[PDB]
Amino acid sequence: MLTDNWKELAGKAQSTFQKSLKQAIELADFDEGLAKRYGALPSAIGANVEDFGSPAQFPLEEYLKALPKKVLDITEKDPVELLKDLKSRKVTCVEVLKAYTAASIVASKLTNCVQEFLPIEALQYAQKLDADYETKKHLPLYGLPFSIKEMIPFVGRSVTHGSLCYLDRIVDYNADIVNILIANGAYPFVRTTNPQSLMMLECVSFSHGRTVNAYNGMLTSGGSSGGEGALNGMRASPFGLGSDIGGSIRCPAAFNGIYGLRSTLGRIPTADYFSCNRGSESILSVTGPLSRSLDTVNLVMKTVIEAKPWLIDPTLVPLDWKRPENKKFRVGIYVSDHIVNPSPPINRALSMVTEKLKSLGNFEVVTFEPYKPEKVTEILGKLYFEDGARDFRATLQTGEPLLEQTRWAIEGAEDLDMHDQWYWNLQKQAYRKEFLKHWCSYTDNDGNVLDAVIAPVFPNVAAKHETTKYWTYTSQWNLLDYPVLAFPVTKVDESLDQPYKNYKPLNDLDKYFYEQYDSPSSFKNAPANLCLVGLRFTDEKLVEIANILRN
Amino acid sequence: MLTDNWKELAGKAQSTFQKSLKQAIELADFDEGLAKRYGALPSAIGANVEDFGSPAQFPLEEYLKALPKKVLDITEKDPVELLKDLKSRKVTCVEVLKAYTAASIVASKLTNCVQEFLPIEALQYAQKLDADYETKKHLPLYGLPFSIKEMIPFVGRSVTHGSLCYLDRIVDYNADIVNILIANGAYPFVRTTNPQSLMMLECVSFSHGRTVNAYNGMLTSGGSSGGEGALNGMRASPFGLGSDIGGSIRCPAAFNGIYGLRSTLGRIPTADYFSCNRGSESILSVTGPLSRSLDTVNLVMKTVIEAKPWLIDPTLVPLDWKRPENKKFRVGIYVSDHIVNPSPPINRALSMVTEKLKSLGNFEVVTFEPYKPEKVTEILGKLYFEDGARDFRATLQTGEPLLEQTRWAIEGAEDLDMHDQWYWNLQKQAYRKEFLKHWCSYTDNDGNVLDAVIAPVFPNVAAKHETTKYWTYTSQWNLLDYPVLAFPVTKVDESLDQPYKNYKPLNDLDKYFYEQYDSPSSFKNAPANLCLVGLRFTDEKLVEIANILRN
Amino acid sequence: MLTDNWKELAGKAQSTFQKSLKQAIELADFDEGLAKRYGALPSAIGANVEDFGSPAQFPLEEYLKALPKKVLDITEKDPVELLKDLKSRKVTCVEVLKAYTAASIVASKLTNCVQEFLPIEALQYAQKLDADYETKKHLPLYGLPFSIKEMIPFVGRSVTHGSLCYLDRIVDYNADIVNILIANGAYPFVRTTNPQSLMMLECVSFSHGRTVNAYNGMLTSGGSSGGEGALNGMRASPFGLGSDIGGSIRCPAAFNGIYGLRSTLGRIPTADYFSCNRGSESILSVTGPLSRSLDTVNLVMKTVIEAKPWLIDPTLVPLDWKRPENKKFRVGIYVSDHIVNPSPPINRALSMVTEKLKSLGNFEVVTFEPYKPEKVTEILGKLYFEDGARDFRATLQTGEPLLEQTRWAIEGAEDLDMHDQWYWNLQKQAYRKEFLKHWCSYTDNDGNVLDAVIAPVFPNVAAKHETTKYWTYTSQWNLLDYPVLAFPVTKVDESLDQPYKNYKPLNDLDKYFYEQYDSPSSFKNAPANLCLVGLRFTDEKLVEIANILRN
Repeated sequence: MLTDNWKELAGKAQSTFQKSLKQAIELADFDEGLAKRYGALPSAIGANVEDFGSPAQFPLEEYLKALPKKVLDITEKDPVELLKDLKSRKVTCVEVLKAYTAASIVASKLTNCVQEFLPIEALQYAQKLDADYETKKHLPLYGLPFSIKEMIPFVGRSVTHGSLCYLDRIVDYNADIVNILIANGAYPFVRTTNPQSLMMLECVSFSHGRTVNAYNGMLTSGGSSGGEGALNGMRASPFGLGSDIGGSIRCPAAFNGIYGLRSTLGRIPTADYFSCNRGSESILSVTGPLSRSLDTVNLVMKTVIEAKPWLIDPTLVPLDWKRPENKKFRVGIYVSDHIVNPSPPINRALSMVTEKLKSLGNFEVVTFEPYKPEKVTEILGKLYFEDGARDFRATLQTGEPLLEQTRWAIEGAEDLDMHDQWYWNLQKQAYRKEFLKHWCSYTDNDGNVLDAVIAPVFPNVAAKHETTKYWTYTSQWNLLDYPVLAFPVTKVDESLDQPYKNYKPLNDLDKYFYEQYDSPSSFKNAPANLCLVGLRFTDEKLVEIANILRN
Repeated sequence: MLTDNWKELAGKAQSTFQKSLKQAIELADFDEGLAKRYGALPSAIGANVEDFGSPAQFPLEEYLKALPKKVLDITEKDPVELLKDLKSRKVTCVEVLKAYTAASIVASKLTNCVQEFLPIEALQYAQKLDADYETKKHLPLYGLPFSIKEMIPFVGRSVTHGSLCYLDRIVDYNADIVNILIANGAYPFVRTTNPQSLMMLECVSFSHGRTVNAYNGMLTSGGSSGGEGALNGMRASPFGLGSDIGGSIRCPAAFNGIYGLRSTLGRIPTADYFSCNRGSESILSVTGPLSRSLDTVNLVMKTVIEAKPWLIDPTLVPLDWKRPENKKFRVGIYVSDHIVNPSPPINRALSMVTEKLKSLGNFEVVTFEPYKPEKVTEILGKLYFEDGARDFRATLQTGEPLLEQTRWAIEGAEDLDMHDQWYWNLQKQAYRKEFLKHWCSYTDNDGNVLDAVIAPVFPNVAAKHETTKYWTYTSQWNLLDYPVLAFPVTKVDESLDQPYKNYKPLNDLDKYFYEQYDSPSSFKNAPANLCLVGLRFTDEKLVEIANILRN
Repeated sequence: MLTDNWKELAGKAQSTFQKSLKQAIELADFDEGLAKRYGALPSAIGANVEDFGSPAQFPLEEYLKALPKKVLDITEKDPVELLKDLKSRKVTCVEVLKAYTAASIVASKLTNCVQEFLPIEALQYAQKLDADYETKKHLPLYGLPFSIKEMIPFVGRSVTHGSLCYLDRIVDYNADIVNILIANGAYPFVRTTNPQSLMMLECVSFSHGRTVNAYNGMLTSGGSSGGEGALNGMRASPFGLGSDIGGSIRCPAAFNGIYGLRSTLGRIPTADYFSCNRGSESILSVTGPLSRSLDTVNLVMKTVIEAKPWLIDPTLVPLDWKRPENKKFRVGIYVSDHIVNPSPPINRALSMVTEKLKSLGNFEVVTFEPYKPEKVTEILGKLYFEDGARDFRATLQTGEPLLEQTRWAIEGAEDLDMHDQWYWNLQKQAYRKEFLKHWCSYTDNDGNVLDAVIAPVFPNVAAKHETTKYWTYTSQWNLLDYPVLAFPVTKVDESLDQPYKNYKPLNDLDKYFYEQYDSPSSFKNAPANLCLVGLRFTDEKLVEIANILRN
């Protein structure tokens, strides 16, 4: 939309961020002790969007030291438990806002996960929620703030998905899901960072700089909901909303050791979000919550769906959010797609989770083999950027440089003729039908279908910057639209996770990822997450199994 | 067309200049201090066109001392940055005009680089531009003045390319490129000097006298766009338009340490310029910008091409100005053609950029060998003046003396019969075809072409007067019509640039140039430039590699 | 050059043709039924090059009657569809070669369109193309033979452009375009006839005799690519390559009711062709395909340009072959230049095409007026033979008689002095600039330029022999270098196409063409074609509009 030079535009983005940082600090009202410790933290924010600063080695450790007990006693509490305190009035909505704003400011400096604070509207929401305590205490999310990806429309803000050229695209409306959540007592208080084009499993843009992992400042936060994964990994938000078209919810959640649900397409409204390729329907993104807390993921889903969003967004199905009553479960373990093998830490998590399910009497556990995973890259290679990336490249008329990760996503993109899209839509629907038959081949003689599959989210824990060159472990489930929940398992252990010796790589790309894992020390304290995969609209089964895996 | 005695005609030429110098001083509105110090500067303008004055030893040092900060704060600023100030109304178009007009006056005296000022029309252009500021600040070159070679038509002016006999050849139109630049917010404010016949790599004519270098007043400015090289080396213009048929843009830029682009024929409109041999098409001139600012060179090219000039000049190709997305570069180093070796200052500059490119991982650097460079002189010896120089020699009917350098250019000129021209056109096209295959012989096994070659512009730094006895280092690429960008590297260093020891010359012409380089002290502080050569229509690759060489 | 008697040389040419005809018949391997019917066909080949035989009244009918279904099932199939059969292996490359070879033999006897068959090398090309099926099946033109005008160099052959004196001018290389097409799976199998001097819109030479129209054997095939027009009008070749400096591609294509593209100079390589006036550059010829199938013309253009021929021929521009994205079109109708009015069949074709474009919603249709069409003859009269035809006239030292049509082209030719050439080059470039201004004057209030103009190719359908005394309807676009696509519209209708009564001629030449059109019965079954004219490098717009006109 704009064609001004990008250097001035990056300035305006920093100014928007900096003015809101100032107001957030005013709202949080640091005492002398905290202002000092905050002042002395290593910053992942630079002086300009090309300077990535010098992040802390363990940002979460620095966060926990810097913040006072009066803040952590609120932000470390499970949000569902915190909702009880807001209901009983042991804490006010404004007190909760002040605590989480303070938390998000510290996370911002350590991780660079916030694009814009919302302290003016956040105080207005919380004050009137306190005033209306008697009439709104009954609401399911009363008083809870939350974070929203920058791509999500909020009144009076630019919606850019990281592209400087869209800084004048101001909306006078919130996204449907935001209004629904506000109708249930919640309110957004921060907008989190997202990268250029949205098509990278990291979080670098010329609107914000570089976002880093909450557990190890040398590794990426993931992407595209990198700010959300980072902010919620620091427990600096009760929950956040991201988007997921190639792993952009589950990859951040897995990299930062939290929960993230890629919900089934058609359950919760996402279409009013902004991205590149608006109007492209061949492969659709979905939304879903990210949070440290499984119970909060479930409650956000239960809250939005029980508000009947199909009466606002007609793409949605009136399928209730219902806990499954299953007493026995059949579960598959996806150890590898046999194209890129997982690194030792991911491999150990698969074994840990296997043994835990086997130790419970009511789980049958089988190996789950891949089905033509190479076809995922082939089909998505044509449908992700079906206009030959013309729409994205038009954003670079400002002179905004092309990031290395963005290049991988648009390299080889064809401008499809109608018949070319038809050919690949048929390939897409054929693969979906073939894969379903594959899944059903695991049904037993009594007719019990596989309830879920446990798989990696990525061939490794949080990647080194500019190394997320393999998507299939998440994008497999975007091509199929299966609901997928990332969940925590373990952390890198330097004794247990030494590199495999006498490894023979499967191909050049497997060689690259093997060499990427030089030693566990390069990924010290990085969470090793997995994910639960289900058939379309079995989202709740994934929540119920994840519940058992953490107890 | 005019046959009056040349001494009278030289008079009117001086008077046209002198009246415009006044009018320029009146618009510039100097302060007694400058207006005084200006009076006391050493002049390169004599009492008549055969008196070459006593130029300053370092005109740029004198230029920087003489002008006020109120002027230098504008003229020293990079024009793209100044366009920001011009856009934001931090500076008015008339304000910029007054500053650069003042700069050009000081440069006019110090280097003898101005042929005729345009102060009336420049104020006329600039005043309506500070008015509709709100309507045209969107234009890509809003408010920026520029210089034009005298050969470039401007309304109400004589177009002479330095020949006194054409002083009554008045045009009622601008050049196409001038109108396009005006349509994009720019305007010409000064006409720069050009020499007799246009076929010398210096700048001496009987319309202006002798033009000298901005960095060392004892050496030539270069030519034929010598005024443009001098004015822009003295930093007295944002950019200018020159012409290049034998090096006539790159030699001024290289001699004066700035940027100069010989653009590929058919990209930018030039045919309506005036020269000798009008209608000669066997070897065609092109135009292109000279500036100390690479970004300003790039912006002018982009500006003119995006105006779709092929809709006015049908000689042009509709090829967009597109920055390359290349991630790796293969670059050749042209150390010598082994006919005339470069002097130490040029030889060290080649080492500087060779080692700089080798230190970057994404550049592969190979040595580039010549291909029959002797054939350049042979073919161009027949096609430069294909009428036996009859058209030029007729300009001297006024009694205008034949200059020594012009003598070299017209020696041996044949009046070709049609069959002789056909023979040499075939020699020209075969050489072009043979040379292309030579270039493609450097492609690597994976099929990556050579992106550019780095070569000298001249066997030496800025030449002594009447010593430009070798053209091939520029004219080679006029025969081939390859785009070439002259760019800065270093300046003469008296410790490092001593003469070669116990040297063995390659031939009599090589002996001449070795003896011309008696000591670095004769060329004190002279810029040592190099150039980037590309295949036809790859101009933009040249800009990008030059950007990397400067960081 | 040779100086032997021309009668002896004509013998040597006839022998070369006859020896290849014998080899062609052996390759095609006629059964006795076809050999009989072939033997009894009326021949347009005489006993010697001055005996023009007794052509069939309707050669195409005789061709379709004579050949078996086993051949026509291949040669009548659209070549792009035939490429599918070659790719899927429903037919072999050798099978396709045999069919088209047989077709060309029948075409050769009926129309006299073949100068030399290439059955030895063609079988070698087709056999190894079958052997390499697995590695070369992907090539865009895999297995397709094609025809080349004799002027196009092929390994081991003389290249004469019809002049007997050049029978010893043997080349050991193919033309660049031939090698590019071979690299893309195609191969030449036959060389087509070309007339004396190449500056004739008919096809008579002392190397082959006379070439006649595919639809009416009393009329000319056209020229200079007459063999190509006849051969591809008979559908005895998938496509062919000709040359066009005065209409020499479009006139054969229009006279024989097929497609023919005069492509913009600098897109596809032609300079290595042989003609008269080698080294003359004032007006340059171009090449381009002739074919029954618009899809085949488009695919040939697309194939050669996507091979990046500017890396072998440096006169070419790196401009992609791109489908135009315009959905709306502005098109002018050029009904007459008001010097020679078209005959009734051409005027009916203009009305038909006008009515069809007006009936489609996305076309705006305007009248297109001429701009100084008399200036076309004046300039081309000086620049076509700028040596006073000395180079051509020297070819007749063998005593080869001067043909009547050749006489017209060389009458009045001046041996230009260099200043005369310069004067007319300026006349040429000024006319080009003026005409662009004329074209742009038709841009509408909204700024939408004219996309194309629809015009005649000739003042009549296929002319009677020795009557092509007006060139402007095609040569206008050679002076301007505009791309022009000839396309079919209708055939002569004896009821609709009676001569105009009370016609008042515009001049003596218009009177000649009026009396030339005595009755439609004199032109039975003659195709009435038109052409689409575009600005330089808008070739693809012409293909797209012709696509709409045939749907």
